[PDB]
Amino acid sequence: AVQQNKKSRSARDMRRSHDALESNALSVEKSTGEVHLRHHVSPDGFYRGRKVV
Amino acid sequence: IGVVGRKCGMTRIFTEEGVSIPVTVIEVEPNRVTQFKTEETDGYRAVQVTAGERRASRVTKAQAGHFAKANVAAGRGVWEFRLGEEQYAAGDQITVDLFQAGQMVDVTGESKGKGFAGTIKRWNFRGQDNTHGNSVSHRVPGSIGQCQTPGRVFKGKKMSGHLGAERVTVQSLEIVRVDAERNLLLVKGAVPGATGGDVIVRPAAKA
Amino acid sequence: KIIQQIEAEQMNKEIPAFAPGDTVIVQVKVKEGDRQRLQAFEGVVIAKRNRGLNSAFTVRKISNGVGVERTFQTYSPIVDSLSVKRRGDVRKAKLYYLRALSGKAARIKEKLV
Amino acid sequence: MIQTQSMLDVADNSGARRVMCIKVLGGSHRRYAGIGDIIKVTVKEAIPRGKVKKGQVMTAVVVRTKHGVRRTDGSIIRFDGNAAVLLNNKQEPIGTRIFGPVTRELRTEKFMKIVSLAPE
Amino acid sequence: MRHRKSGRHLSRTSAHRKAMFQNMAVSLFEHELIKTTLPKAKELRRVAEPLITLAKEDSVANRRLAFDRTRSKAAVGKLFNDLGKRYANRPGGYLRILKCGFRAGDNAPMAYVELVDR
RNA sequence: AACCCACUCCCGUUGAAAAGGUAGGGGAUGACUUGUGGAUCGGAGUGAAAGGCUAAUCAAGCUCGGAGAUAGCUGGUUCUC
RNA sequence: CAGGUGGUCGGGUAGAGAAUACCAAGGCGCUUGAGAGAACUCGGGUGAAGGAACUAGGCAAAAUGGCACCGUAACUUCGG
RNA sequence: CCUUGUCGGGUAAGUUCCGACCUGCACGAAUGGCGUAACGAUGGCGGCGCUGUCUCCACCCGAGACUCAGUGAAAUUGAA
RNA sequence: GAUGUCGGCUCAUCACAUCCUGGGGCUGAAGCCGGUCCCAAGGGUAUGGCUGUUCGCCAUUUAAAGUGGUACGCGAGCUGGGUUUAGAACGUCGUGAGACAGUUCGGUCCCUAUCUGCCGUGGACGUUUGAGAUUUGAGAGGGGCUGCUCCUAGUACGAGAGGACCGGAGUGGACGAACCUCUGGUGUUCCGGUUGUCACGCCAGUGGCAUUGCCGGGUAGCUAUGUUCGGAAAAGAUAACCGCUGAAAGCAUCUAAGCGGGAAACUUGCCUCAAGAUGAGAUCUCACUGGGAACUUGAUUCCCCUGAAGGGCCGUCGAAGACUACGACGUUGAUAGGCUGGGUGUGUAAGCGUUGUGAGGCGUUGAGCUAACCAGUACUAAUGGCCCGUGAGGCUUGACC
Ligand SMILES: [Mg+2]
Ligand SMILES: [Mg+2]
Ligand SMILES: [Mg+2]
Ligand SMILES: [Mg+2]
Ligand SMILES: [Mg+2]
Ligand SMILES: [Mg+2]
Ligand SMILES: [Mg+2]
Ligand SMILES: [Mg+2]
Ligand SMILES: [Mg+2]
Ligand SMILES: [Mg+2]
Ligand SMILES: [Mg+2]
Ligand SMILES: [Mg+2]
Ligand SMILES: [Mg+2]
Ligand SMILES: [Mg+2]
Ligand SMILES: [Mg+2]
Ligand SMILES: [Mg+2]
Ligand SMILES: [Mg+2]
Ligand SMILES: [Mg+2]
Ligand SMILES: [Mg+2]
Ligand SMILES: [Mg+2]
Ligand SMILES: [Mg+2]
Ligand SMILES: [Mg+2]
Ligand SMILES: [Mg+2]
Ligand SMILES: [Mg+2]
Ligand SMILES: [Mg+2]
Ligand SMILES: [Mg+2]
Ligand SMILES: [Mg+2]
Ligand SMILES: [Mg+2]
Repeated sequence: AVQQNKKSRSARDMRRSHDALESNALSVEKSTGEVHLRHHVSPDGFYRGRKVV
Repeated sequence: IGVVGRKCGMTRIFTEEGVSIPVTVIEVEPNRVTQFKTEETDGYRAVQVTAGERRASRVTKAQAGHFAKANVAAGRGVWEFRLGEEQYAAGDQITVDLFQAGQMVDVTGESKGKGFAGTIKRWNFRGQDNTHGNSVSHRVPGSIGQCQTPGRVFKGKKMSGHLGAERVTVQSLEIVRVDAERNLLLVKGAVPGATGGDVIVRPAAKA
Repeated sequence: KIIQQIEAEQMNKEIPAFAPGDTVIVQVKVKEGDRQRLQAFEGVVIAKRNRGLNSAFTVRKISNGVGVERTFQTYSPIVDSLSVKRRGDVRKAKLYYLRALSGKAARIKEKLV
Repeated sequence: MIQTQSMLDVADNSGARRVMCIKVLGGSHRRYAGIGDIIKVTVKEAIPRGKVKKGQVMTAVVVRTKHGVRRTDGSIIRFDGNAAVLLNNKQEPIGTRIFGPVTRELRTEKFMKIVSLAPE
Repeated sequence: MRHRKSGRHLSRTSAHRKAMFQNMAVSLFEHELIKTTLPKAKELRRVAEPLITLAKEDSVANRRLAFDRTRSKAAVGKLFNDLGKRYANRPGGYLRILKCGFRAGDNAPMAYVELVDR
């Protein structure tokens, strides 16, 4: 179906109040001091102080 | 009062006469008393009850101190039973000794949850046809309300969603056997919830 | 194991070793008229479960020109005796194909003696 | 037998050869009828000369069915083919002899005749 | 409803799902390291491990049974000769899964599957 | 079966498609099907005849002029005291 | 752009066959993917006991379907 | 039209179907009248088999739907 | 400048002028049965043949197969059987085009839900220092149905026929909830049979594709056709009704005062949610006890040091689940995967050796394989990491050394 009246700025912006981002699962490698996602192989290829690739 | 145990699957036992008695085996750890809520300090009267085997790393310091007033070293969960008149000390042990043969009981517990159920499954609605010209609608709900002057949909309308794990109680199930050695209760009938769950056993008031 | 352990107490030896395709005879208790008696039910076994206490077999009999198949519980005290009169090779677990064959076509072969 | 418009033969000598259920007696709307339950049948195919004519409304009791009868146990007697026994205006049988087996779950105070007359 | 049902469809039919793990194992037993998707790696450990366990007993019947499900001469040769003897005293756990970021084109959680000793 | 046609259910209806698709269906040596070229045109042609077809438009097309047709009928008609 | 577009070559194994099921030569992975595996829709597989009681109507679905032999009724324009 | 006219058959029950009655409002002989084998993607009934059509739906398999990343319309809309 | 018209299916909600069940008055009500009229809406209130039909007539039940409203409920939930646009035909009217609320065949039913409404499930903040856990119940939902047999008793009543009131015991139908112990279904992830064809250098053995190629079975899970349970008992106030004392009106009088009995209705009693019940309730326990400056003084603001109780992130997952949310576990370790012993399902695996010319049979022979089931085991994967959440909890009055 279609609408009978357009939604105003307040009504539109209220809907997208629950639309945010969060990925703060970072961790610092003990050896290389490289930032990486937790429980993930680091971009260089180290996981808990061990080269794997 | 009542007893908290675990559902552990159903079984069957045969008497000497020959009839088959479907049985639900309920494991009961010995239950410790955590509190005795007197009337003067709390209004109503009730007793807390707890099962065991929770690791020390999973209990908060507040709960550890709560289980320190009575030397319980308590475990998972805390349950409370309302009772008429019976004294209980801070540290006590509630076992299956209060039950006997017969002794119809009420068995509660979280039922097995269906993810998101339709109206045919949740409310036992009847479906439309399947061949006689029917359009895509084969299992969907039909009408909701009247045309012009309800002006809306009446609250409490039966619609689809979440045949859930909400608490439900089967009424007046008779106990077949009580084991004071293995700490088991044999209940004649079904028990809500899956095996390995949590179940509450209380004397039946409906009689 | 608690449910696997309760069943062991109800298990008491009542049956011999048998398999599908045998022609067993079963003695079943009859409680009628305030007098207990046995009754002979002879047929051909067509199914078997081996769950433990939840074990059951199905035996097919042709009585008065009418077929009849009776499912029996293995460890019930109603099933008193179980004797094997014939055993033959069928190389299959469930002989449900015999529900259609009646006479000479429904003969159990004999490779096993 | 177990539903309206359910063809079944009869277990009787003076009856027809095939009858059809038309009403399951009992409560408001009984969907099913087991062994030992009264039904209302219509004669669909009669023997060349018996006692019940073709196309007659009679009352019958179900004695066999492929669904089987369930006792207070995990054991069920399951036949292969349905059957019924006709009844008069009163609930006694019409014929004399009964063909095929019957079940001992049926015998009540009111059905001591057909159970005695049938070879089980 | 999925209550205690094991195995994930991955939006593939049964034959594609079988043939995909059959071709993932045969590739894993050539390179000993694969950059694959995490859900595909969580199911690959239920296919390669039975083959590695089967490889610990050399026999004509065992080699034929292995070939029947990982059909490749090179993989059967790699088994029974290098694998199954290296892991002759390791009870289970023949490979590990290490999550590795996300995919570039899509966002698919990738994971490295690596044999435990290499 | 190719080929032609389109009897039935479902899907699709903002579709992959301004008339289709998966299943089933009728003719399939003939009053057949089809490639190339040509003839019949607007109160005029063709029509195993439906008022069907005549470039997605048909109880008489498309385009340009009479023409800004005519409308006793709708709608609209803008600064102040 | 699941549509329309005239004509030639057109292999192997089974099969009467240019049908149908697999392959050779040759060409393709159909220009968004990865997850989980609720309702509901679409295209399908199986079904305890009944067997059209559903419905405006056996609509849809289910079942038969091949080669050899035997045998085949009312009627008939004497072909069927 | 009165009309589900009256009788019979089929079914337990038949405004539908088939065979008769003649009181044919308003049949009728080349706008053809009665019959007719074979032919019908034709209309209306009845029978065998068959079955999820239906009692009453239950499970399972793929494409949707739901979550993540990219691209990204629609009709409607006096203001909320 | 459009409110889609009759029937059918799905889904219901409301009135009582009530069809059954419930409590009563009168009766030309002996009993069993009935007729009529008050109170009562708590729950129920049928399957078919015909017809497009609602309606109606039929055969068979049931305790009963209620009357109406709700656009003669319900097409942005489904059909298009009826009326019904275009084609065709019968009868009648009209010379004719054509017409008939006279008949018969055929005939496209669109929308991805923005805002009210409803079924579910989450995020933010508040409840006055902050957390973990349990909870009273303001209030709202769920349920309420009923037949048939036996004892009282063949007693009362009735010439006889015929036959209870009240009370007690048993097991049935419809409905609802829960669960796989059983009986089945499914179980394209387990084991076998086999047709066509391709392939592994060939024999054997095996694997693709042919709807899972076609099937025979089947673990867990799910499921009903299976297993169990429920409708109450009891208390209070009452409707109709039955009254006791009692005058007004020396009698009488159920009422004016007063005192009772009183039915599925009402309120408790049985089950679930329920302090966003901004009136935000209540018990147990745990955590924080350092300074400096400006400006104003519940004193406010800022700088440093501190970050506890716990929560979140993340990971292994769940009989929890659309996303969430909820439950368990992260080496203080059995949360998931694997491995070893079991159980189940399937059915004598492959290969060795003999009989036969050969298919085939035989020690090989309960062997082999065996998803989701149980027990054990750190072999693998869950990192002695990061972010939130602070530093003693404002002011008045009374008791209180
Ligand atoms: Mg669940
Ligand atoms: Mg459909
Ligand atoms: Mg509407
Ligand atoms: Mg209003
Ligand atoms: Mg035979
Ligand atoms: Mg396939
Ligand atoms: Mg062409
Ligand atoms: Mg064709
Ligand atoms: Mg045109
Ligand atoms: Mg103009
Ligand atoms: Mg002019
Ligand atoms: Mg060819
Ligand atoms: Mg079936
Ligand atoms: Mg069947
Ligand atoms: Mg019908
Ligand atoms: Mg009907
Ligand atoms: Mg059809
Ligand atoms: Mg003519
Ligand atoms: Mg308008
Ligand atoms: Mg009234
Ligand atoms: Mg009440
Ligand atoms: Mg209406
Ligand atoms: Mg529609
Ligand atoms: Mg016309
Ligand atoms: Mg070979
Ligand atoms: Mg291929
Ligand atoms: Mg509070
Ligand atoms: Mg801490």
